[PDB]
Amino acid sequence: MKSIGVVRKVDELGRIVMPIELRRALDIAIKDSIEFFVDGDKIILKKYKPHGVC
Amino acid sequence: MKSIGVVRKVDELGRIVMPIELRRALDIAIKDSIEFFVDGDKIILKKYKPHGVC
Repeated sequence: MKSIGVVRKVDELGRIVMPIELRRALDIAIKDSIEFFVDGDKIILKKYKPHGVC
Repeated sequence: MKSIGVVRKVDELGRIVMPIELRRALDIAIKDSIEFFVDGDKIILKKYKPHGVC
């Protein structure tokens, strides 16, 4: 349980379902963009257009 | 372009493809578990078993 409190299960490759809350968080309309940043063990998802830490 | 440097496009609902590097960062084999935490505009993914910040 977290802020979103949702855990996903990798398909088989690594594909999972990100929440509308992620689409809402960033800017995602139907595909838009989500680029990830790895931190220690964790993964950081953010849209491409909004330049953040990289 | 970031640590992983990979950006995804949502399918339609919110599903995208997370990298092997995510399975490797955490501890995902084929499905395992990835729970996300939303922070400001961004999303924070980590395995369920290892209880980090929540």
